[PDB]
Amino acid sequence: SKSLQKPTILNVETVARSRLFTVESVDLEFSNGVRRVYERMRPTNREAVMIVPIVDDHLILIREYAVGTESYELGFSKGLIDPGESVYEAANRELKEEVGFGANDLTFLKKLSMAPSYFSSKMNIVVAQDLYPESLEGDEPEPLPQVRWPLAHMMDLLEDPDFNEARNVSALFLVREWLKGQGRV
Amino acid sequence: SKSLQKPTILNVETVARSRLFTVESVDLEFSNGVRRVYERMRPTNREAVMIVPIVDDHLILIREYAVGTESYELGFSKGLIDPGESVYEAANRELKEEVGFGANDLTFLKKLSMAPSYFSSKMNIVVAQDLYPESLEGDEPEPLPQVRWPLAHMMDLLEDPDFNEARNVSALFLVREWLKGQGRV
Repeated sequence: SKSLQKPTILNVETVARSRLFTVESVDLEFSNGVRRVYERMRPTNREAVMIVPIVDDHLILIREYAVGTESYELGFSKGLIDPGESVYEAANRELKEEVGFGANDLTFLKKLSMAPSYFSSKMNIVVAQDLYPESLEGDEPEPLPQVRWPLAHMMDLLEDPDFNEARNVSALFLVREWLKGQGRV
Repeated sequence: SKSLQKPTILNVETVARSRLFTVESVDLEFSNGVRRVYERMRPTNREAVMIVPIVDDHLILIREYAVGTESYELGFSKGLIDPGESVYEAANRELKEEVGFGANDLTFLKKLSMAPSYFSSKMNIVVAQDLYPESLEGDEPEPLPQVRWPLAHMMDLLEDPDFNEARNVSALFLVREWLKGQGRV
């Protein structure tokens, strides 16, 4: 039983590079002397933002095609934070490009890591309230159908496999704890 | 006024392959005739399993090195389901290899996807109870320190950045809901 000593990095090499993906090979030497080679996604400081808009006791969810699984996913609007932007700025911009609304009340609820064994990306969860119409051109290939989901039946979302993705589910439970906080359940 | 119509896959092509990563380029034609090229991880039907062992009103968490972030994450044991194994079989085996316990009571709580845009893999969350000592040989380079976390304070885990990752957080909330169900909160 001793302190958690990080393995030491002996070498890093780019093993594969696609247009959007760049995978590195990492040579490690753990504290017990074992040596091993890991493969990961080249670390980035680029963070993500996820917006959870609430309007008349309803959740504004969107339908978006996902090529990974080749199907339509039902969930919260997600986007990248631009260099220089704050979580609030980015959340308001992305809401505007995908949903067509801006929010006067944006609260930053949590920052989640995403599969740290291979990634180093961060996900910021923002709740959007007091909405107003305003559009920005996003780069979407097709329109994103919106779905209004009652807050009183939020939990029913867990019965829809199109929604059951770790980010959405984490956000749904985090938003509900927050709503519990001020009894808007 | 029209139903969703999935894009047609024009062409799939391996664009990059490392020793654990195979990226594909996908040519897509959306319903509106818009054509686009997306990149993704080669789809697999290989599923994952995540075990949440509970012993004396305590959660058995583990500390594991993540090369993506170069740090030790605090969380639940995760592993692959080998071809042929059921969720129960895989959960019991992986618990034995990583923590040294098998379990008489395994419950399959929920299945989730992780960023379906690029990945297809799904994760099965399994709660393990009624443990018995039994150790199997895994592929870990260093032993995984165990942490007993009181169920009376599970929600305190959200205060630890080492644990705040979408899979862990989802698991935490779903297990607490399951616990709520029978009042062992």
